[PDB]
Amino acid sequence: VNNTKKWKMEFDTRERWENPLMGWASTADPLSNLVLTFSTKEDAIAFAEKNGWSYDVEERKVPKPKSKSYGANFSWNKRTRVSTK
Amino acid sequence: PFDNTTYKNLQHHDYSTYTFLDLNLDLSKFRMPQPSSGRESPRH
Repeated sequence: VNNTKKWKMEFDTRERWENPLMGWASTADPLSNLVLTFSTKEDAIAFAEKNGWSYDVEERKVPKPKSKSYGANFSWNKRTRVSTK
Repeated sequence: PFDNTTYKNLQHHDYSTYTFLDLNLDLSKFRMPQPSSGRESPRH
């Protein structure tokens, strides 16, 4: 989970086309490789508003706290028994 | 009388391949009724 720690500002992807000579991915987008890293959401929003970039924000999706029990693999009456191990 | 010279466990020379399972089938009539978990299997 070490890549899910920070906020990122990317941009909308533009056209990549085939180079007629080699088949390489030719672009005309200067901001195609520009990924900015921010500690919080508000830093990224302040930096987008400071530079006039119209932005949109997705919220941080954490995994919710799971309820784990190794003994639940071997219940007397519940369906949560394992049939193999 | 007292005897300490012979081997009294000579029964197992006459056991066949179904001795254990026929003994379990004989024992099946004596036993208490089994408990139930309330479902037919954990996949039910």
